Amino acid sequence: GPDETLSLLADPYRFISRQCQRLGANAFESRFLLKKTNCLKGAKAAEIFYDTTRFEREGAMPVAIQKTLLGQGGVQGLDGETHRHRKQMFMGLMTPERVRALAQLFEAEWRRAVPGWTRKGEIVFYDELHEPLTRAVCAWAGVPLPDDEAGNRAGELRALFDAAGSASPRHLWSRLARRRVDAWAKRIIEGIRAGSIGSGSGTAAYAIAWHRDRHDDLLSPHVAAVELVNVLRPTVAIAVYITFVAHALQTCSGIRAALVQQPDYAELFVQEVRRFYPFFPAVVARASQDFEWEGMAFPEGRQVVLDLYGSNHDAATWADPQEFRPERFRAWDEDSFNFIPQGGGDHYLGHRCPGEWIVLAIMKVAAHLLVNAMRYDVPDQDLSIDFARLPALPKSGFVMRNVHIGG
Ligand code: HEM
Ligand SMILES: CCCCCCCCCCCCCCCC(=O)O
Repeated sequence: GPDETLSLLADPYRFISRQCQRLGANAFESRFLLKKTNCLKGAKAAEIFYDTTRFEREGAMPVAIQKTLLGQGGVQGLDGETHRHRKQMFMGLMTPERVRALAQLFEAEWRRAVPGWTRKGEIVFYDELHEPLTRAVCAWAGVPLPDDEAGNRAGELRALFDAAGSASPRHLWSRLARRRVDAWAKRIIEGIRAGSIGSGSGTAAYAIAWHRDRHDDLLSPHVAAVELVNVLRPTVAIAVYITFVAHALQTCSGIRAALVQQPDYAELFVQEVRRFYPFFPAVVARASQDFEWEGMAFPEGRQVVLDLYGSNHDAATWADPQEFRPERFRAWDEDSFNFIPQGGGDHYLGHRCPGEWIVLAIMKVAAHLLVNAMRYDVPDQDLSIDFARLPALPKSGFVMRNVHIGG
């Protein structure tokens, strides 16, 4: 077969589901670079993808991703009891009280940032979200962050996810940002261990700095740094979902009124933003043993990718996936495989995102502020979603004018 890397990079969110549509199947064999790859979509495929007796992650992460988005030595590259033990470290951070604490810090940072937006007269909403998120998450995680460094650190965290997938010098910026953020986070871990930094016992940086592995050993400082960045970075990446919240409010008739007056609506709305909008395209794993599934061969070692966007738009599951309809979540049964914007399966026993509770809480803050507190004008602009960009965004970044919060 031919190499389809270029076709995938040209349409990273939709390539798999479009090919599935042409072939009338939920899976097809392709090739990306040197690797034959089985591409999978839909709930049944997701359930097999999360079977850890058939799939492993070790060695599946490309070097370019290790050098930008994820770092080296983090939980994403682990399998088995080594994985489960490291994953418990992240899961223990996510109590309802701690998630609420982060949401509260974020609301405060957003409110603190508004006067600056008012003074600018016109803002790119996406561009303005990274710093308040950075300030909130650093405070919550026990990471000291001087006021005069917050903007710089927010730009570095942003570069890890926003510039990683850019076929331009921006990718070089992402690589430098990774070197810088790893060094910074390592100084934080070192300071906590030496007693020069007094992060609290319930904070992420404390938990990670003092985590003991399965041999009762502390994580090496670099690995601890990477795991701390695995909390900070994706929290800043919620900027993308917050921008999509503003986009849905602007482009979908009836949503604003429903959010303002119906109190149970916000939970449905945020879930539908996660279902509808492209963000995390797909996940990669490797077959751990020979098997066949639905007439397709999965030889030991076969690279496999699971299409999250395509799964979230599977008409068999959703019936009318092309519409933005928060109401659809009234009928959801909380299946762990059929709605997978941040992965599928079980949080403890697999690689599913431990950040979902944070994401939902922060999205609800955003929805509340954009309809109940923050007044703004939206000038004529190109709001269409850029499906060629990683992460996807409205092409304009969502431009606002005359922003204020006294109204
Ligand atoms: C901003 C939107 C986010 C999206 C779209 C997202 C999506 C994902 C996805 C698709 C995965 C991989 C699932 C897999 O490998 O099977 C993942 C893993 C992960 N996410 Fe998120 N996530 C987000 C936010 C967060 C937040 C706020 C945190 C804060 C702790 C977080 C921490 C992690 C970690 C540590 C993993 C690796 C878990 C593991 O490998 O066991 N994420 N996320
Ligand atoms: C030069 C080729 C590399 C391509 C890199 C593609 C990476 C896709 C990342 C886009 C989604 C970003 C979501 C945030 C992820 C997180 O913070 O863990």
